[PDB]
This record gives sequence, structure tokens and C-alpha cells, in this order.
Amino acid sequence: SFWEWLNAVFNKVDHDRIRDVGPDRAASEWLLRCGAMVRYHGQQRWQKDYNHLPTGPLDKYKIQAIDATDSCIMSIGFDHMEGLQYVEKIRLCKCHYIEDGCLERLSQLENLQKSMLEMEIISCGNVTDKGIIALHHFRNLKYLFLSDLPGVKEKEKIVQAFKTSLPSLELKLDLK
Ligand SMILES: [Mg+2]
Repeated sequence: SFWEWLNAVFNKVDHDRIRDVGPDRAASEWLLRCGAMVRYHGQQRWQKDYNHLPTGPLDKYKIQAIDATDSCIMSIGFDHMEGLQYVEKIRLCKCHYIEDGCLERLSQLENLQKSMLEMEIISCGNVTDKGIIALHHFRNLKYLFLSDLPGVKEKEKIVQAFKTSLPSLELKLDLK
């Protein structure tokens, strides 16, 4: 359908664009066009309007935090994450297209394994235990908040899994 194509082209990576403006700017464009927000290292305020992203010096601004609420990000859109070196916080809230494969793709990016400190996954109805358990590759994670994930059926197993793989993790669960 047209809507499938439209979501796909919102997500598709343009590698020319990454070459021209660098990974952080290209990912910022992807996130904001898809209804997410980003916040750069050294800045208090969030980027929430695509047209107000900085034009500024080339590749200066580095994403620290991502807040994708009510966003159409999915699957291969996360390939925009590949070049980012300094992402510490990700919130995925009411991201109706996210699935386990998105979380798997993120978990395999060594750049994110090195930098990630905090993640929050809220009201993303497709996510299951499999996608959550993939997050154990974020070896530096200190905070994980899971909420309203009806597909996560075995929350006790998740707690024990993380107890072993990430003993220092503060795991906050608001799960049925
Ligand atoms: Mg939003």
C-alpha cells in the first residue's frame, strides 16, 4: 500500500546524506521526520521540530538522548544509529511499529553497546520477551524501565536474566 511505502521511505537510510552531514545530523533528521525528538550533548533543550534543527558547524552536535513517543520509526530506520558514538539514553514510547527485530538490531550495534546507559520501553505493543532479552548486550546499561508491554509474558524470567547478565542494572517494571 501507499501507507507502507510512506513509512518505509520515512525510515530508509540515505547514505549520501550521512556522508554529507554526518551520522548525528542524518539520524536527527530521521528521528524528527518520524515524530521522535533528540537532545544533543551539552544542551538542555530538546530538538522537536525538524525545521529548527541546527545547520551549524559540520558534525558538531552529538546525540545524547532520544525520545521517540508516538513515532513511526521501525526496523531498518535504526540503521541510522550505526555511526552514532555518544547515545546514552533512549526512550521508545507508543512506537506502534517497533518489534523485537528493532531491539535486536539496536543491541548488535557495538557503538551503542559502548555508550548506552538508560533505556525505557513503554506501550510498544509488539515487543516480547525476546526483544527485551536482546538488550543484555548493552553491557553498560544502568537503568531499564519497561511498562505496558503486553507481549512480555514472563517478567520474572526477565528479572532473573538481567540479575545475572547486568547485576548493576536498576530494572523498573510496570508490567502485567
Ligand atoms: Mg513524538
